[PDB]
Amino acid sequence: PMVMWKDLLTGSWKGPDVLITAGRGYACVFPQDAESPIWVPDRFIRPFT
Amino acid sequence: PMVMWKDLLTGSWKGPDVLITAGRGYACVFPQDAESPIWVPDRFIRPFT
Amino acid sequence: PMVMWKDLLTGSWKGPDVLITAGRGYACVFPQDAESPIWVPDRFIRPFT
Amino acid sequence: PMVMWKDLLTGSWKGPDVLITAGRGYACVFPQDAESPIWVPDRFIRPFT
Amino acid sequence: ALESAQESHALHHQNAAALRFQFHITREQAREIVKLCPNCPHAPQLGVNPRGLKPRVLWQMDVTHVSEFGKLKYVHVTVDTYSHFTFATARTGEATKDVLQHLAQSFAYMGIPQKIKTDNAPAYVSRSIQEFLARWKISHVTGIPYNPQGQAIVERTHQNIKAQLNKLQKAGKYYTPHHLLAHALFVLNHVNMDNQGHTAAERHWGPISADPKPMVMWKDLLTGSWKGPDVLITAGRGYACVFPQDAESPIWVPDRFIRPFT
Amino acid sequence: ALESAQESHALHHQNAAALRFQFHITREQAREIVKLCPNCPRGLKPRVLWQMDVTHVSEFGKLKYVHVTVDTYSHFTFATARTGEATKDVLQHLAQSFAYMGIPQKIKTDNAPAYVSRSIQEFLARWKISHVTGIPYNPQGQAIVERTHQNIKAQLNKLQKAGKYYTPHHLLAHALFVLNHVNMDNQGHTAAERHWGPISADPKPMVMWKDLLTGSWKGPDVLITAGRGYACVFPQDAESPIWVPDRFIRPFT
Amino acid sequence: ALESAQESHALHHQNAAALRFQFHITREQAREIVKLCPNCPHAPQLGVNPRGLKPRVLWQMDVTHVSEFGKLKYVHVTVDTYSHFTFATARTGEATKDVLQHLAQSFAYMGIPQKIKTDNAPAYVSRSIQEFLARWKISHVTGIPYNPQGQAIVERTHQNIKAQLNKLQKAGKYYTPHHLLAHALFVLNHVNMDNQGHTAAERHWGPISADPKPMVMWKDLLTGSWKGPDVLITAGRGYACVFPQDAESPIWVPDRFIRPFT
Amino acid sequence: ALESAQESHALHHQNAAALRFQFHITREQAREIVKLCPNCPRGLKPRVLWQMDVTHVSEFGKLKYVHVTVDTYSHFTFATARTGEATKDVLQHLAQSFAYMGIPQKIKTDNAPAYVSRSIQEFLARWKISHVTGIPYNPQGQAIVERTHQNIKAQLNKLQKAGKYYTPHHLLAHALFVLNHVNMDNQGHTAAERHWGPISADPKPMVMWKDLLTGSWKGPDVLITAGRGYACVFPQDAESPIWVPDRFIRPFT
DNA sequence: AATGCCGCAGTCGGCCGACCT
DNA sequence: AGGTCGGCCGACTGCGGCA
DNA sequence: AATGCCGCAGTCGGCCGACCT
DNA sequence: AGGTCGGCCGACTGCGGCA
Ligand SMILES: [Zn+2]
Ligand SMILES: [Zn+2]
Ligand SMILES: [Zn+2]
Ligand SMILES: [Zn+2]
Repeated sequence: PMVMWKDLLTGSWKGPDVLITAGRGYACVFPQDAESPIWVPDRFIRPFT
Repeated sequence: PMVMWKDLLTGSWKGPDVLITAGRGYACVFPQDAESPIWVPDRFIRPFT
Repeated sequence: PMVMWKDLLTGSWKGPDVLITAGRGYACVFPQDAESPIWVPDRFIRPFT
Repeated sequence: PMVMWKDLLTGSWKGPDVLITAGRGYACVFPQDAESPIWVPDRFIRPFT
Repeated sequence: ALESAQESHALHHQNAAALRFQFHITREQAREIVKLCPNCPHAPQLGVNPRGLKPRVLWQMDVTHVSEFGKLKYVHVTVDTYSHFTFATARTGEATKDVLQHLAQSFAYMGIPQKIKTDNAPAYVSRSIQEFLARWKISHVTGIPYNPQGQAIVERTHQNIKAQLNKLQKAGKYYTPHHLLAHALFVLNHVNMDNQGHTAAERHWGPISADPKPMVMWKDLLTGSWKGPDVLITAGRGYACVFPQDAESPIWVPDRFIRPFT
Repeated sequence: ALESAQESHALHHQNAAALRFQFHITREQAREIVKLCPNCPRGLKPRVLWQMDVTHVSEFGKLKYVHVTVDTYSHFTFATARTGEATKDVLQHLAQSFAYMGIPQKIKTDNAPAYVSRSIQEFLARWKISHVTGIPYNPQGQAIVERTHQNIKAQLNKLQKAGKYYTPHHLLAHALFVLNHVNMDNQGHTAAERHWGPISADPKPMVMWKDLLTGSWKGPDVLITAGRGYACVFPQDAESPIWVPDRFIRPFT
Repeated sequence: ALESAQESHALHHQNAAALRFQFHITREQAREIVKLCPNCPHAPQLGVNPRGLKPRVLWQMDVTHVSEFGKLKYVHVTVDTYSHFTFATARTGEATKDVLQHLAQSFAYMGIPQKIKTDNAPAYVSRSIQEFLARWKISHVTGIPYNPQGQAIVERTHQNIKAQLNKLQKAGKYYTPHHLLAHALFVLNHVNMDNQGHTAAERHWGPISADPKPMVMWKDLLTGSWKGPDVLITAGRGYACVFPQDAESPIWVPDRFIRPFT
Repeated sequence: ALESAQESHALHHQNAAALRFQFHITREQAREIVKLCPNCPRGLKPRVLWQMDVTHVSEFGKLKYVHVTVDTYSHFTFATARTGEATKDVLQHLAQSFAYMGIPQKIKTDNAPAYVSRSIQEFLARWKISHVTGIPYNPQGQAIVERTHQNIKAQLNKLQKAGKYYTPHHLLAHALFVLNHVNMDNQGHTAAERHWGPISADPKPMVMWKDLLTGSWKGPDVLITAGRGYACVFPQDAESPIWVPDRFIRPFT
């Protein structure tokens, strides 16, 4: 599965990207483009496709 | 798992079929129909009965 | 003009007496009692009857 | 009558000051310290005394 | 007594609630104690930005900064406040002639108002603008300096235009900045339909129509009292308009001052 | 009143119809105002078939390529003083005409490359606009563009007595404004009005309004509402509705 | 059909409402058409910052910048998330020893938690801090980097502290910055009373006076379904907590996911 | 378990009572833990009468002027290592004691100028604190401060085996923490606890908790709620309440 | 001298169609 | 033929963020 | 690797006291 | 003695702005 997601740090809107997990106020995204998993608030996650 | 969902595009109940995951009130439905995964709003989910 | 107001400090109706002005739901009550003008919430105003 | 009032331009909170008028979303404050009348919106006015 | 409540308040600036329990006083007594505190500095809906009663009455105008096009960022925007009919011109500045360019175009695009409201920029204050207004016979409101809400209709419109431009730019390439902009304007007034099934253009120049309205009680903040009841002209998200037989002019207030009369 | 009729005539030079409908001028008097001026000698639905053409306003000399789109129904004229006859110049004009006029069902152009391009055909497909080839030239289509070009130029000529424009676009836009929003037909309607098409079987009542400031009936004006012995009418040039004791109102039929 | 609705949407990015009327489709169909727009882009209440279930469980800590005192602007702040019991230390920096100073003081002032949450600053990440946590046996949460809401309790507290310091400074002169601060802390926990008639200190060290609670339906966003009904533990402005027999741990959610069961 | 009892003893050096109440240690064993350690040899309401005193902790030498305030009820000790005995030093200390302890009904000091100042008297009026003049010396009041100073110093001496403090304040604060929040009396209560005064006729039921992970009874623990055949109890060191089948719960009396 | 707004996309309640009784 | 239920659709609402 | 908050000060509805019937 | 009304008070809500 995949999602869209806001870059909490710079504010730039990112995605679509590799959805790893989510729930209870959080989400995890992780492309192999990234060095490590993207751990963000679920308020910035949109249900891509 | 095998859950049925209202076809967001026609209204017909589809499945029950391969649900991949869920979160934030959505259900990422995605069987072998590679055309698109579908995050279906939870209210339209009716698990295999 | 001569209007009566609930004593915001004791609850007793005071006056009717010299109202200077009003606006935004308040009534600036101010007779010769130089101790303080009083913007009384409109709901506590009862004009001379 | 007198009121407190926020400096719309710099954001500094001003007052207490000379109330000239008010109503329908607007107000006027005008000390002789000022060159001309202070025309501000009701939303920044507090019922001083 | 209250004197000691005030004393304690002056000393520690004690919470009104605490004062109630400590001094065995009412909430309202406690509220006055803290209200009279000059050292103790809340902003609920109060005013409202009014609008025209029919198309071509009151327009609102301001500019923005669409950095995407460099110098062309100076987009001039005019909106019919009644119908929310929008118009924009990507100029390369804010010169008198850029204002006038936009205006000329807006006269062809929108038509002609009875009055127009702008901000307090010199671009509108200038005698040359006032001259133009005198020639075309249009009233000019500048609003309160530094209060962006005087231009709230066009600012909200700017959000819409911006978003529209973003979507459309992502959708493909355009020959010019104006090609994109025109596409957006087209959509905003002729494609984008409201919840009544009508377009902005349609509202701007549609058939004269009106629906019957109920009487409501109307609170006048200058008297602190409920007046009427009388037939409400209109309303929308957060606002309402009424014009009584005994009133001098139409009354625009927030809709929280409306109490539907039985 | 007619002093200001003359004033606005000097400013825009609108026709006799517009002058008299606004100021209640004797048709003859309105014509007098005009002749004394130093520069003043289809289907059933709008947005269906548009007539396209391009001219050469030498007065500009650079923007002379004025692209023109005319609603064959209302005769509404939209024009863009372009720098050439490229397919992109056409498309740019077209995009602008969408903003001003909207999207038609079909458009009639000539057979120039400026319209032929498949990229344009693509756009026509995108906007579901059927193309009329312009091959069947005749006095109807010709009169549409001929009258249009003459009318445009006439207004532009009128504005040569007030050459206070910075660009050709300031000039043209002003002209187009008058042409579509100021000048009136014999029924008092404008080209824009007709183009828009709000004119239909309007069920709203109109009343004669005794303007008590004059002691006489004006209008008829569209009535908005009524109650408690007064009627709320909203006149053309009024800024707001006016409550008037019912006895001074005359339901107009 | 929907194909042409999508076509037009792709072309102009037409309003879902407009699509409904233009193509004679349902709202939800129109909504999906616009939802699938890759070039098109709302943030309702979703997450919630949870808190301790009793005093001395979860604390929250961060710093602020009270520029009034120059170097002393580095005020370290710790709050008991259960009782909202606050503590602050005006230090001249964010060194290990300044963090520690505050901590030492907060151990004497507040006591000791099971766990504490800070932001992701190096001032807390440092091994030496991690050592202190090992010495004192306290769990450490850092939250998501750059998301200020992870420290929302103390940030909200900072507003209160700031305001308290302001009104007290207006009230007179103080011997030291600490004189002022201590006065503020005094008020915040021992003077300022809540709407239940209790002080923050009182709540912090008061005995667990538990009240009986009703059963509610609880929506789990990971299943998209209503569960229970079961007894709600607590709630407040915008939030709620429930802990079912079949649950692994206490559940903190926004109170819009609560539906009181009859 | 006792290994960590010993660990925390090394860290804080809490008394035998604290050790055994937390770890369920034989009183004798708890005393053994203590003796083997290299540095371990009123009215009815709190916040009423406080005992004030100042000492000279030469170990600091600059902050040696430790101002001390003791709740005569709970024997809670608050202290501020000041740089002198000025009236402002006293007031600064006092302000800090308000934050930690609160405001009393009266405070007993000696007759030093450090307390005499009318500015202090003013402050006492502001806070309605009656002043006990402390003119006579009395073994009772003397024992309060004597025991206090000895206890403070004892803890400070204990912490000399782990002199890893940046300031005297880091050291003292740590000491005070242990003195008021860690050490327990014969009933398992702390000075802070007593100072606070939450202890009263607590109507809440406690239950024995069969901790099924061990298969044994723990507590008794304060019961929070119950339903559907399970009870929700929340133990001292538990992070959260625990649902346990009623049959494994014993209403404790 | 005048004064916040409105689209998004969820969410609730009601009206009507279909189907069970 | 009347009653029960789903669903189908309008109506209304928290939210952010333009200056 | 976890997740907005809560005081201000208005505003509404309800409960109870006083006084009229 | 019961009914009507004021008022007296708790409870709930839009708002802003902390980072
Ligand atoms: Zn105060
Ligand atoms: Zn003329
Ligand atoms: Zn789109
Ligand atoms: Zn020891």
